[PDB]
Amino acid sequence: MEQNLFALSLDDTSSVRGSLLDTKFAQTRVLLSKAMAGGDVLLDEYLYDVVNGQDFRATVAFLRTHVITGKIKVTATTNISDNSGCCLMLAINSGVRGKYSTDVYTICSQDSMTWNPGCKKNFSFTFNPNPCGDSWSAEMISRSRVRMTVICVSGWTLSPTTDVIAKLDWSIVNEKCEPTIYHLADCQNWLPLNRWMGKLTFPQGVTSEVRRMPLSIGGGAGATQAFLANMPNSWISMWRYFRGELHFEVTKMSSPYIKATVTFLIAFGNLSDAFGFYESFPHRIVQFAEVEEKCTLVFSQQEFVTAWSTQVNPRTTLEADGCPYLYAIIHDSTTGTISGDFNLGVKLVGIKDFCGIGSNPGIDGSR
Amino acid sequence: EASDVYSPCMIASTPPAPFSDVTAVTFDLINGKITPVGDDNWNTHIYNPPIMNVLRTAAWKSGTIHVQLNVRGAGVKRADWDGQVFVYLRQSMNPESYDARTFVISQPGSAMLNFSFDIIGPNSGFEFAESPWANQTTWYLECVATNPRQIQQFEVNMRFDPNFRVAGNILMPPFPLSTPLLKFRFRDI
Repeated sequence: MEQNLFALSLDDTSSVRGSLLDTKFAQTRVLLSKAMAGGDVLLDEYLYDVVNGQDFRATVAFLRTHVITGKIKVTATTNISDNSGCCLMLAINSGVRGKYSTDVYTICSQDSMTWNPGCKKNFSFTFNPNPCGDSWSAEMISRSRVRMTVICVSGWTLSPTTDVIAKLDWSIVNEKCEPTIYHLADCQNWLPLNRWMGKLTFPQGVTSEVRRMPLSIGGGAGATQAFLANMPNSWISMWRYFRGELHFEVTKMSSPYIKATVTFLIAFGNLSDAFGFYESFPHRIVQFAEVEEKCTLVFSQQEFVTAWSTQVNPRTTLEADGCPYLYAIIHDSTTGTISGDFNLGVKLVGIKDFCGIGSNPGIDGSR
Repeated sequence: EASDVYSPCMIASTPPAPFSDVTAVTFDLINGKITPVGDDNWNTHIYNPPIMNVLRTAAWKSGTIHVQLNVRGAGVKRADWDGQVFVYLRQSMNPESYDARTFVISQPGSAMLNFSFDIIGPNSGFEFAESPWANQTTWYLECVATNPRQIQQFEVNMRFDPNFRVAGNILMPPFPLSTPLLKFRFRDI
């Protein structure tokens, strides 16, 4: 039958919606070899390309809707017996340049999640592929070349019998896409950094293992005759000195079977090794339950007398560095029933009550 | 009267003697690239101050950038000086695109040029240089030297205006460390 065709509701420009099933649009697979190492890239493609060959309820909705205000949710599903574990990271980056680094230091930066399959049955997060707006489209992420990387941060504590596969479930959710924008105000309530402070390795034994991580986070990460850098980190290096409350995310990257009690404290490079009075400093005792894999550390304003430098000259020694360090110390002893080292991921989530001082002319190297 | 600190980032030396033909070099003000015209043997370097570390990693940008262009600088009798510097701001390297700004410098010995430009794009004011999306492009600073035997080098210094904002991360390759030739620093001497 004929009718007023122009009055038909064929202009439904609204977003993807319905049940969670209705909002699914793509699925991907990550092969987790039973013999992989740290820094071993598992998946590396374009976010857009996820939809190729997909046949889900919102696949065509996703690929035709011109504007989406909801976020992209991704769920990882996978597991392994409690007698093992590893550390996987999923991250979204805005783009790349030729021969880009695949080191976690730069990958994590923008947006990511980290989990250990030996404790979590699944893990998920939501994100805004348009970091400076509240809307996006499939066409936009296609031409802006949004990238996605899955990387093995830490290898298996105990190798699984066969290779296993992690599966990612891609869907759209009604969470509003708020932007994440960095700016130059000297005072900021919340400055997210997602800085990979480092990968700590504590081998099994009865020795007194001490690890030092500098809080002079500017300058990027060291390498050969080069360094790695990401936007969040370089942004904070714009200031000469800074202070605030530090929020760290600590991740157990080894199996539940590998256990150790770790002390966290703020001190200086003047503090030597084999000094059995570390607990005289104000500190936190972190123990990990078998289920537990993540711990938040908070270092309030009271932990610092003054602000400190964003950078130091690379030639500076510990005995001539008044900038504070985050110490990670084996309070008791690293052990387990199986072989394997205790890996502990440390990431600076961000700074609360960020106060930046002056302007940094810059130092070419880091540490 | 300068106040806030500018940071050096791109330098480029004109070709060595006996090269005397008119030449030029293009500076990518956002990606930190130095591309000499043709096959002229220019000696180029890029430094790594916070500003460059930001420009080369920030996917989306918005705001005002202040630029200082310094021109060196050679033992040349003032009376015999005839070097001229022509610079252009461009939104592309295509012949079809027109210059966004032109400056002409003809000072003997050395020269200083202060100017500024805005980065602004379609994404709520943010721009993603050279992205296929919306045909966004970077900014180029084209420098022409009429006498490369009198003009030794160009120096680009940059500063972020307080209204400068960034978002998103680009996965860059490792950045090589800096590390002379012409005695323009005590260290070089």
